[PDB]
Amino acid sequence: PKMKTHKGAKKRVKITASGKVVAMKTGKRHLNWQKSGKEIRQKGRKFVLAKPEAERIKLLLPYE
Amino acid sequence: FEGGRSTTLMRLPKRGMQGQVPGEIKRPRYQGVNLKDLARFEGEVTPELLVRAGLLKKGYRLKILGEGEAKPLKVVAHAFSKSALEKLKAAGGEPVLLE
Amino acid sequence: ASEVRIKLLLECTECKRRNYATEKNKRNTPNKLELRKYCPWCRKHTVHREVKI
RNA sequence: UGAAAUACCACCCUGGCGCGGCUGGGGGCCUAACCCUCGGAUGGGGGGACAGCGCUUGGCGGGCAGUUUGACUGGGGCGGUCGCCUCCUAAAAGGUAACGGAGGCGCCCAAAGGUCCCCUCAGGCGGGACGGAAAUCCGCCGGAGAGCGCAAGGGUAGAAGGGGGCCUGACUGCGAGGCCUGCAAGCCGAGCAGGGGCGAAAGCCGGGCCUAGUGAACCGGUGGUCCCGUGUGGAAGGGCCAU
RNA sequence: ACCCGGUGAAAUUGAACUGGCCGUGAAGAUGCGGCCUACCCGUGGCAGGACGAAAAGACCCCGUGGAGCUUUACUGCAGCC
RNA sequence: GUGGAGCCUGGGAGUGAGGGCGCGAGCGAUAACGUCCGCGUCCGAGCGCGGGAACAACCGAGACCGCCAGCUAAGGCCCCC
RNA sequence: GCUGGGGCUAGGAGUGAAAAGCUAACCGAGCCCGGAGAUAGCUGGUUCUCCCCGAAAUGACUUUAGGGUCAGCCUCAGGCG
RNA sequence: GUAGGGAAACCGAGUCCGAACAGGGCGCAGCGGCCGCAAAGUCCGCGGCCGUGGACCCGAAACCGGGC
RNA sequence: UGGUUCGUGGAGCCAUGGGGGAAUCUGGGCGGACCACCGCCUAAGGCUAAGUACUCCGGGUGACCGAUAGCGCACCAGUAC
RNA sequence: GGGGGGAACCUGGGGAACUGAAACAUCUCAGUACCCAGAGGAGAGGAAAGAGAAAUCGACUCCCUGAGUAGCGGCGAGCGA
Ligand SMILES: *C(=O)[C@H](CCSC)NC=O
Ligand SMILES: [Mg+2]
Ligand SMILES: [Mg+2]
Ligand SMILES: [Mg+2]
Ligand SMILES: [Mg+2]
Ligand SMILES: [Mg+2]
Ligand SMILES: [Mg+2]
Ligand SMILES: [Mg+2]
Ligand SMILES: [Mg+2]
Ligand SMILES: [Mg+2]
Ligand SMILES: [Mg+2]
Ligand SMILES: [Mg+2]
Ligand SMILES: [Mg+2]
Ligand SMILES: [Mg+2]
Ligand SMILES: [Mg+2]
Ligand SMILES: [Mg+2]
Ligand SMILES: [Mg+2]
Ligand SMILES: [Mg+2]
Ligand SMILES: [Mg+2]
Ligand SMILES: [Mg+2]
Ligand SMILES: [Mg+2]
Ligand SMILES: [Mg+2]
Ligand SMILES: [Mg+2]
Ligand SMILES: [Mg+2]
Ligand SMILES: [Mg+2]
Ligand SMILES: [Mg+2]
Ligand SMILES: [Mg+2]
Ligand SMILES: [Mg+2]
Ligand SMILES: [Mg+2]
Ligand SMILES: [Mg+2]
Ligand SMILES: [Mg+2]
Ligand SMILES: [Mg+2]
Ligand SMILES: [Mg+2]
Ligand SMILES: [Mg+2]
Ligand SMILES: [Mg+2]
Ligand SMILES: [Mg+2]
Ligand SMILES: [Mg+2]
Ligand SMILES: [Mg+2]
Ligand SMILES: [Mg+2]
Ligand SMILES: [Mg+2]
Ligand SMILES: [Mg+2]
Ligand SMILES: [Mg+2]
Ligand SMILES: [Mg+2]
Ligand SMILES: [Mg+2]
Ligand SMILES: [Mg+2]
Ligand SMILES: [Mg+2]
Ligand SMILES: [Mg+2]
Ligand SMILES: [Mg+2]
Ligand SMILES: [Mg+2]
Ligand SMILES: [Mg+2]
Ligand SMILES: [Mg+2]
Ligand SMILES: [Mg+2]
Ligand SMILES: [Mg+2]
Ligand SMILES: [Mg+2]
Ligand SMILES: [Mg+2]
Ligand SMILES: [Mg+2]
Ligand SMILES: [Mg+2]
Ligand SMILES: [Mg+2]
Ligand SMILES: [Mg+2]
Ligand SMILES: [Mg+2]
Ligand SMILES: [Mg+2]
Ligand SMILES: [Mg+2]
Ligand SMILES: [Mg+2]
Ligand SMILES: [Mg+2]
Ligand SMILES: [Mg+2]
Ligand SMILES: [Mg+2]
Ligand SMILES: [Mg+2]
Ligand SMILES: [Mg+2]
Ligand SMILES: [Mg+2]
Ligand SMILES: [Mg+2]
Ligand SMILES: [Mg+2]
Ligand SMILES: [Mg+2]
Ligand SMILES: [Mg+2]
Ligand SMILES: [Mg+2]
Ligand SMILES: [Mg+2]
Ligand SMILES: [Mg+2]
Ligand SMILES: [Mg+2]
Ligand SMILES: [Mg+2]
Ligand SMILES: [Mg+2]
Ligand SMILES: [Mg+2]
Ligand SMILES: [Mg+2]
Ligand SMILES: [Mg+2]
Ligand SMILES: [Mg+2]
Ligand SMILES: [Mg+2]
Ligand SMILES: [Mg+2]
Ligand SMILES: [Mg+2]
Ligand SMILES: [Mg+2]
Ligand SMILES: [Mg+2]
Ligand SMILES: [Mg+2]
Ligand SMILES: [Mg+2]
Ligand SMILES: [Mg+2]
Ligand SMILES: [Mg+2]
Ligand SMILES: [Mg+2]
Ligand SMILES: [Mg+2]
Ligand SMILES: [Mg+2]
Ligand SMILES: [Mg+2]
Ligand SMILES: [Mg+2]
Ligand SMILES: [Mg+2]
Ligand SMILES: [Mg+2]
Ligand SMILES: [Mg+2]
Ligand SMILES: [Mg+2]
Ligand SMILES: [Mg+2]
Ligand SMILES: [Mg+2]
Ligand SMILES: [Mg+2]
Ligand SMILES: [Mg+2]
Ligand SMILES: [Mg+2]
Ligand SMILES: [Mg+2]
Ligand SMILES: [Mg+2]
Ligand SMILES: [Mg+2]
Ligand SMILES: [Mg+2]
Ligand SMILES: [Mg+2]
Ligand SMILES: [Mg+2]
Ligand SMILES: [Mg+2]
Ligand SMILES: [Mg+2]
Ligand SMILES: [Mg+2]
Ligand SMILES: [Mg+2]
Ligand SMILES: [Mg+2]
Ligand SMILES: [Mg+2]
Ligand SMILES: [Mg+2]
Ligand SMILES: [Mg+2]
Ligand SMILES: [Mg+2]
Ligand SMILES: [Mg+2]
Ligand SMILES: [Mg+2]
Ligand SMILES: [Mg+2]
Ligand SMILES: [Mg+2]
Ligand SMILES: [Mg+2]
Ligand SMILES: [Mg+2]
Ligand SMILES: [Mg+2]
Ligand SMILES: [Mg+2]
Ligand SMILES: [Mg+2]
Ligand SMILES: [Mg+2]
Ligand SMILES: [Mg+2]
Ligand SMILES: [Mg+2]
Ligand SMILES: [Mg+2]
Ligand SMILES: [Mg+2]
Ligand SMILES: [Mg+2]
Ligand SMILES: [Mg+2]
Ligand SMILES: [Mg+2]
Ligand SMILES: [Mg+2]
Ligand SMILES: [Mg+2]
Ligand SMILES: [Mg+2]
Ligand SMILES: [Mg+2]
Ligand SMILES: [Mg+2]
Ligand SMILES: [Mg+2]
Ligand SMILES: [Mg+2]
Ligand SMILES: [Mg+2]
Ligand SMILES: [Mg+2]
Ligand SMILES: [Mg+2]
Ligand SMILES: [Mg+2]
Ligand SMILES: [Mg+2]
Ligand SMILES: [Mg+2]
Ligand SMILES: [Mg+2]
Ligand SMILES: [Mg+2]
Ligand SMILES: [Mg+2]
Ligand SMILES: [Mg+2]
Ligand SMILES: [Mg+2]
Ligand SMILES: [Mg+2]
Ligand SMILES: [Mg+2]
Ligand SMILES: [Mg+2]
Ligand SMILES: [Mg+2]
Ligand SMILES: [Mg+2]
Ligand SMILES: [Mg+2]
Ligand SMILES: [Mg+2]
Ligand SMILES: [Mg+2]
Ligand SMILES: [Mg+2]
Ligand SMILES: [Mg+2]
Ligand SMILES: [Mg+2]
Ligand SMILES: [Mg+2]
Ligand SMILES: [Mg+2]
Ligand SMILES: [Mg+2]
Ligand SMILES: [Mg+2]
Ligand SMILES: [Mg+2]
Ligand SMILES: [Mg+2]
Ligand SMILES: [Mg+2]
Ligand SMILES: [Mg+2]
Ligand SMILES: [Mg+2]
Ligand SMILES: [Mg+2]
Ligand SMILES: [Mg+2]
Ligand SMILES: [Mg+2]
Ligand SMILES: [Mg+2]
Ligand SMILES: [Mg+2]
Ligand SMILES: [Mg+2]
Ligand SMILES: [Mg+2]
Ligand SMILES: [Mg+2]
Ligand SMILES: [Mg+2]
Ligand SMILES: [Mg+2]
Ligand SMILES: [Mg+2]
Ligand SMILES: [Mg+2]
Ligand SMILES: [Mg+2]
Ligand SMILES: [Mg+2]
Ligand SMILES: [Mg+2]
Ligand SMILES: [Mg+2]
Ligand SMILES: [Mg+2]
Ligand SMILES: [Mg+2]
Ligand SMILES: [Mg+2]
Ligand SMILES: [Mg+2]
Ligand SMILES: [Mg+2]
Ligand SMILES: [Mg+2]
Ligand SMILES: [Mg+2]
Ligand SMILES: [Mg+2]
Ligand SMILES: [Mg+2]
Ligand SMILES: [Mg+2]
Ligand SMILES: [Mg+2]
Ligand SMILES: [Mg+2]
Ligand SMILES: [Mg+2]
Ligand SMILES: [Mg+2]
Ligand SMILES: [Mg+2]
Ligand SMILES: [Mg+2]
Ligand SMILES: [Mg+2]
Ligand SMILES: [Mg+2]
Ligand SMILES: [Mg+2]
Ligand SMILES: [Mg+2]
Ligand SMILES: [Mg+2]
Ligand SMILES: [Mg+2]
Ligand SMILES: [Mg+2]
Ligand SMILES: [Mg+2]
Ligand SMILES: [Mg+2]
Ligand SMILES: [Mg+2]
Ligand SMILES: [Mg+2]
Ligand SMILES: [Mg+2]
Ligand SMILES: [Mg+2]
Ligand SMILES: [Mg+2]
Ligand SMILES: [Mg+2]
Ligand SMILES: [Mg+2]
Ligand SMILES: [Mg+2]
Ligand SMILES: [Mg+2]
Ligand SMILES: [Mg+2]
Ligand SMILES: [Mg+2]
Ligand SMILES: [Mg+2]
Ligand SMILES: [Mg+2]
Ligand SMILES: [Mg+2]
Ligand SMILES: [Mg+2]
Ligand SMILES: [Mg+2]
Ligand SMILES: [Mg+2]
Ligand SMILES: [Mg+2]
Ligand SMILES: [Mg+2]
Ligand SMILES: [Mg+2]
Ligand SMILES: [Mg+2]
Ligand SMILES: [Mg+2]
Ligand SMILES: [Mg+2]
Ligand SMILES: [Mg+2]
Ligand SMILES: [Mg+2]
Ligand SMILES: [Mg+2]
Ligand SMILES: [Mg+2]
Ligand SMILES: [Mg+2]
Ligand SMILES: [Mg+2]
Ligand SMILES: [Mg+2]
Ligand SMILES: [Mg+2]
Ligand SMILES: [Mg+2]
Ligand SMILES: [Mg+2]
Ligand SMILES: [Mg+2]
Ligand SMILES: [Mg+2]
Ligand SMILES: [Mg+2]
Ligand SMILES: [Mg+2]
Ligand SMILES: [Mg+2]
Ligand SMILES: [Mg+2]
Ligand SMILES: [Mg+2]
Ligand SMILES: [Mg+2]
Ligand SMILES: [Mg+2]
Ligand SMILES: [Mg+2]
Ligand SMILES: [Mg+2]
Ligand SMILES: [Mg+2]
Ligand SMILES: [Mg+2]
Ligand SMILES: [Mg+2]
Ligand SMILES: [Mg+2]
Ligand SMILES: [Mg+2]
Ligand SMILES: [Mg+2]
Ligand SMILES: [Mg+2]
Ligand SMILES: [Mg+2]
Ligand SMILES: [Mg+2]
Ligand SMILES: [Mg+2]
Ligand SMILES: [Mg+2]
Ligand SMILES: [Mg+2]
Ligand SMILES: [Mg+2]
Ligand SMILES: [Mg+2]
Ligand SMILES: [Mg+2]
Ligand SMILES: [Mg+2]
Ligand SMILES: [Mg+2]
Ligand SMILES: [Mg+2]
Ligand SMILES: [Mg+2]
Ligand SMILES: [Mg+2]
Ligand SMILES: [Zn+2]
Repeated sequence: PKMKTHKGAKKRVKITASGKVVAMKTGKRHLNWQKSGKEIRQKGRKFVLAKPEAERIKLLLPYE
Repeated sequence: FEGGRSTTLMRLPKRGMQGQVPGEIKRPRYQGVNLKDLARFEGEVTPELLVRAGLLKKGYRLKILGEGEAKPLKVVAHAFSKSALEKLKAAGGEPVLLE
Repeated sequence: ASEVRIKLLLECTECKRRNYATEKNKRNTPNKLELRKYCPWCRKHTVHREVKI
């Protein structure tokens, strides 16, 4: 039958208009007290998944 | 799957409202049509007409956006961008907001 | 960090918001920390005081 | 003479009982529910509102049930090991294995951080009360063999070492460009703005001479924000920022 | 058991025109090299070899395989309080 | 330097047990057809061909097909040859 | 004590002067049909022809180590030159 | 498919972070003579491969249900 | 406790084993905790064609099989054994 | 009047496990397999104490779509209006 959307990816990830995949930087969930402002600040942005991992994720989002 | 290790996906963090029961909040929705997509119309454009012509989708309110040049039309839309209001006004157009 | 070297927050003493996380050694520095720090809400340098993390 | 004047009145604090209310406990008896019994049964005897049984609470519980009980490995077990840092092995770029040779980390510092100003070591010989191999003082020599919190290595006095003054940049919002790299991470970073510290100024400052001092995501806590709020206003609950 | 008359199986079997030594070869060769030896075909016997047959090693290890069993492993359930 | 070179985007893989040799080291015993890395090579997949008596990886050499034609390579040229 | 006939107790159950013995010729959990084409990261097996190219047995991570994901290396199409 | 950015309210060829007119992330864009071809995109066919199913075929030891 | 997409979640709704236990429209249930406001509906009795499913049975038709195929059975087959 | 039978189909009462989660317990498989009761040519359902945002619709059943959406989820595998 039809493919089911992987909800774990749908909740972590966005397919941009040109077909890239963007996610939030890992590493600022906790243990932050001794991380510089530069580290906290830069981990607060979105990044672009490397191409091999982006193709696999996009396959899990067939009806976006 | 990645051979047993935590996967590339499951190591990225979740973000944003995911919702909860009883589900999606019913609220009005807007689709944007640009002035360029209006040059094929003479006289009066309405949500009815644009929904017919394959431009505007059913169950969506109509918002006029500003990409393109404005033609002196009587355009009846639920909403207008600032640029769409300037361009259409400064061209003999008749913006008719509504609800 | 340890049991004697604790983590802490600096709260802006004017608008009461915690702006910084840092550490001290509460055996060497028992007094609450007081440090002028730039507050992003007050948009000026302000006295900041140690509160509990 | 009082900290506190005494009569009466009053609202009350610590208690004490008398009545009334709702409550909850124990004890004694009863018989009629329920249970057992009686050749006799709308009855008699016994137990008795307990026991049994229903719903619910917590507990003991291999009697039984489903399962888990890691890997590397000169076979497996036993032993050892598992992430991170330094040196060697490593064949003068980078990288590079073995249960190869050696060590260390899982912290610490409110100054051991910023800046400005000033100072220069270890050791040796000679001189000097207590005073010594070595305390503090004087002279001469002494480029770094000292020191730099802790392993090692690199680095270093034309300071990163020692002292002092004022300070909190151990910033907020960003970040050109790179290093490294399968991913994800890790690392360095000029410059722009905000509001600052030091300096006459040039300028420096987004912790610490540097490389260990660490933990993705899920789940939840707390402080903000006031973004969503299931007919509507609220609220419950989420989101976002910080931790 | 053997010979003659009668009846007449079997496991096994890549095909075979299937010797010895000393070597070589995946390390124990009828089958490769070199040499030696050997006319063709059976019958009765013996078991050294064909790493002879049989049984996808029971030992051993491996599989995030199974099952029996145990307990102060985990988590439940009957039962009992 | 025009090569079954290179770069970019995308479709399809397979492989993730290697092994011998030479040189450089470690481990081992200046042992192993030992073990572990580094550079290279060959076998793997060239168990096709010549040489090395025989013989994956040593020497010679990269087999499109045919020829009762010629030159060479290693290695050979007394006989088996 | 042995024995005939007539009976009763069975699958996590019976029965057992106890061997995990026996319960219809293999019982640490009978047999039959069903769930069912269970699952098997294991072993085996996988069928016409010709032509071109042509690997890998490494790195990282992995309850991983004879299994995977990504990278490396092979191939094809389009592009660049 | 014709619009994206943002957790979202929302704005929109932009948008988000931000105090910013800062910087950055993610977005935005026909050849030849108005005729003609071509092109977003989309539909159908074909082919490779992937997901879900036993999913290349054969094979356990076992687990469970109902009976015998 | 079950049902629902809802696995305790902010957990309503529908159903109900246990305890407590109403009112008759100015009564009552619902709109996802709850409260207000605004609306929707009338529980605790019953029945009700059609459109839907299936194929023992009959017929029609196949880019369905053609005796190892097609049903297990073309045949005296759920038979022999 | 009932009883018993009927290939599948149907409703109700009960209700597994392998398996999947590359281990496993919540979760999955699945209210499936199977047992039982009952019904009929169908069976169930059915005339709002409905839906849910439209000042809207108007019994129930069945197909398409809405939609792998909303949501649910060791927020895992997956489940799914
Ligand atoms: C060792 O003695 C072994 C025993 C087999 S049965 C325990 N023999 C062969 O392997
Ligand atoms: Mg499905
Ligand atoms: Mg998720
Ligand atoms: Mg997103
Ligand atoms: Mg956070
Ligand atoms: Mg912390
Ligand atoms: Mg630090
Ligand atoms: Mg900082
Ligand atoms: Mg950083
Ligand atoms: Mg920030
Ligand atoms: Mg896709
Ligand atoms: Mg897809
Ligand atoms: Mg869609
Ligand atoms: Mg792991
Ligand atoms: Mg969503
Ligand atoms: Mg901080
Ligand atoms: Mg401190
Ligand atoms: Mg802010
Ligand atoms: Mg504190
Ligand atoms: Mg009494
Ligand atoms: Mg009594
Ligand atoms: Mg009496
Ligand atoms: Mg009595
Ligand atoms: Mg009495
Ligand atoms: Mg009596
Ligand atoms: Mg009596
Ligand atoms: Mg009595
Ligand atoms: Mg009682
Ligand atoms: Mg109770
Ligand atoms: Mg209990
Ligand atoms: Mg126990
Ligand atoms: Mg057990
Ligand atoms: Mg017990
Ligand atoms: Mg047992
Ligand atoms: Mg475990
Ligand atoms: Mg384990
Ligand atoms: Mg092991
Ligand atoms: Mg091993
Ligand atoms: Mg050993
Ligand atoms: Mg070894
Ligand atoms: Mg050995
Ligand atoms: Mg061995
Ligand atoms: Mg051990
Ligand atoms: Mg590891
Ligand atoms: Mg570590
Ligand atoms: Mg080197
Ligand atoms: Mg070195
Ligand atoms: Mg490099
Ligand atoms: Mg290796
Ligand atoms: Mg050393
Ligand atoms: Mg450490
Ligand atoms: Mg201080
Ligand atoms: Mg001296
Ligand atoms: Mg002296
Ligand atoms: Mg002295
Ligand atoms: Mg030194
Ligand atoms: Mg020291
Ligand atoms: Mg030390
Ligand atoms: Mg000082
Ligand atoms: Mg100072
Ligand atoms: Mg001052
Ligand atoms: Mg500050
Ligand atoms: Mg960069
Ligand atoms: Mg990277
Ligand atoms: Mg680091
Ligand atoms: Mg400035
Ligand atoms: Mg300044
Ligand atoms: Mg000044
Ligand atoms: Mg200045
Ligand atoms: Mg800077
Ligand atoms: Mg600094
Ligand atoms: Mg310093
Ligand atoms: Mg985390
Ligand atoms: Mg999880
Ligand atoms: Mg959370
Ligand atoms: Mg809060
Ligand atoms: Mg609001
Ligand atoms: Mg509301
Ligand atoms: Mg109000
Ligand atoms: Mg509001
Ligand atoms: Mg919140
Ligand atoms: Mg909040
Ligand atoms: Mg004779
Ligand atoms: Mg005869
Ligand atoms: Mg005969
Ligand atoms: Mg025979
Ligand atoms: Mg033959
Ligand atoms: Mg022959
Ligand atoms: Mg012969
Ligand atoms: Mg012979
Ligand atoms: Mg012979
Ligand atoms: Mg040998
Ligand atoms: Mg031999
Ligand atoms: Mg011979
Ligand atoms: Mg021969
Ligand atoms: Mg030969
Ligand atoms: Mg021969
Ligand atoms: Mg011979
Ligand atoms: Mg010979
Ligand atoms: Mg001889
Ligand atoms: Mg004879
Ligand atoms: Mg003979
Ligand atoms: Mg004989
Ligand atoms: Mg013999
Ligand atoms: Mg014999
Ligand atoms: Mg023999
Ligand atoms: Mg053999
Ligand atoms: Mg033998
Ligand atoms: Mg044999
Ligand atoms: Mg054999
Ligand atoms: Mg077998
Ligand atoms: Mg075997
Ligand atoms: Mg066997
Ligand atoms: Mg045994
Ligand atoms: Mg054994
Ligand atoms: Mg073994
Ligand atoms: Mg085993
Ligand atoms: Mg494994
Ligand atoms: Mg096992
Ligand atoms: Mg078991
Ligand atoms: Mg069992
Ligand atoms: Mg039970
Ligand atoms: Mg070319
Ligand atoms: Mg090539
Ligand atoms: Mg090529
Ligand atoms: Mg190539
Ligand atoms: Mg390429
Ligand atoms: Mg490519
Ligand atoms: Mg292909
Ligand atoms: Mg293929
Ligand atoms: Mg492979
Ligand atoms: Mg491997
Ligand atoms: Mg190797
Ligand atoms: Mg190789
Ligand atoms: Mg190896
Ligand atoms: Mg070798
Ligand atoms: Mg060899
Ligand atoms: Mg060698
Ligand atoms: Mg040589
Ligand atoms: Mg070495
Ligand atoms: Mg020797
Ligand atoms: Mg070897
Ligand atoms: Mg050797
Ligand atoms: Mg060696
Ligand atoms: Mg090699
Ligand atoms: Mg091979
Ligand atoms: Mg060759
Ligand atoms: Mg060869
Ligand atoms: Mg060969
Ligand atoms: Mg070969
Ligand atoms: Mg050969
Ligand atoms: Mg040959
Ligand atoms: Mg040769
Ligand atoms: Mg030869
Ligand atoms: Mg030779
Ligand atoms: Mg050879
Ligand atoms: Mg060679
Ligand atoms: Mg040579
Ligand atoms: Mg050739
Ligand atoms: Mg050629
Ligand atoms: Mg010649
Ligand atoms: Mg020559
Ligand atoms: Mg010769
Ligand atoms: Mg000769
Ligand atoms: Mg000869
Ligand atoms: Mg000869
Ligand atoms: Mg000759
Ligand atoms: Mg008897
Ligand atoms: Mg008898
Ligand atoms: Mg008998
Ligand atoms: Mg009998
Ligand atoms: Mg019995
Ligand atoms: Mg029985
Ligand atoms: Mg059993
Ligand atoms: Mg059974
Ligand atoms: Mg028993
Ligand atoms: Mg007996
Ligand atoms: Mg039997
Ligand atoms: Mg039998
Ligand atoms: Mg028996
Ligand atoms: Mg037995
Ligand atoms: Mg036995
Ligand atoms: Mg069993
Ligand atoms: Mg069993
Ligand atoms: Mg069995
Ligand atoms: Mg039996
Ligand atoms: Mg039987
Ligand atoms: Mg059956
Ligand atoms: Mg069945
Ligand atoms: Mg199944
Ligand atoms: Mg199957
Ligand atoms: Mg099977
Ligand atoms: Mg299994
Ligand atoms: Mg397997
Ligand atoms: Mg087989
Ligand atoms: Mg095969
Ligand atoms: Mg080709
Ligand atoms: Mg080729
Ligand atoms: Mg390997
Ligand atoms: Mg490789
Ligand atoms: Mg490897
Ligand atoms: Mg393993
Ligand atoms: Mg292994
Ligand atoms: Mg293993
Ligand atoms: Mg094998
Ligand atoms: Mg395997
Ligand atoms: Mg691959
Ligand atoms: Mg290449
Ligand atoms: Mg490619
Ligand atoms: Mg090309
Ligand atoms: Mg969006
Ligand atoms: Mg803002
Ligand atoms: Mg901007
Ligand atoms: Mg921008
Ligand atoms: Mg841009
Ligand atoms: Mg087309
Ligand atoms: Mg594919
Ligand atoms: Mg299937
Ligand atoms: Mg299968
Ligand atoms: Mg398939
Ligand atoms: Mg089981
Ligand atoms: Mg089991
Ligand atoms: Mg049974
Ligand atoms: Mg029976
Ligand atoms: Mg519920
Ligand atoms: Mg449910
Ligand atoms: Mg539930
Ligand atoms: Mg609910
Ligand atoms: Mg309500
Ligand atoms: Mg209710
Ligand atoms: Mg009830
Ligand atoms: Mg009313
Ligand atoms: Mg009322
Ligand atoms: Mg109700
Ligand atoms: Mg309602
Ligand atoms: Mg509501
Ligand atoms: Mg209603
Ligand atoms: Mg009604
Ligand atoms: Mg009703
Ligand atoms: Mg009816
Ligand atoms: Mg009907
Ligand atoms: Mg049908
Ligand atoms: Mg028919
Ligand atoms: Mg017919
Ligand atoms: Mg035919
Ligand atoms: Mg026949
Ligand atoms: Mg037949
Ligand atoms: Mg025939
Ligand atoms: Mg046939
Ligand atoms: Mg038939
Ligand atoms: Mg047949
Ligand atoms: Mg028939
Ligand atoms: Mg017959
Ligand atoms: Mg009956
Ligand atoms: Mg009937
Ligand atoms: Mg049914
Ligand atoms: Mg049912
Ligand atoms: Mg049922
Ligand atoms: Mg059961
Ligand atoms: Mg299960
Ligand atoms: Mg299981
Ligand atoms: Mg499955
Ligand atoms: Mg599993
Ligand atoms: Mg599995
Ligand atoms: Mg298992
Ligand atoms: Mg399971
Ligand atoms: Mg479950
Ligand atoms: Mg299933
Ligand atoms: Mg279920
Ligand atoms: Mg009908
Ligand atoms: Mg009907
Ligand atoms: Mg009515
Ligand atoms: Mg309706
Ligand atoms: Mg109406
Ligand atoms: Mg009505
Ligand atoms: Mg849609
Ligand atoms: Mg599921
Ligand atoms: Mg669900
Ligand atoms: Mg569910
Ligand atoms: Mg379900
Ligand atoms: Mg439903
Ligand atoms: Zn403030």
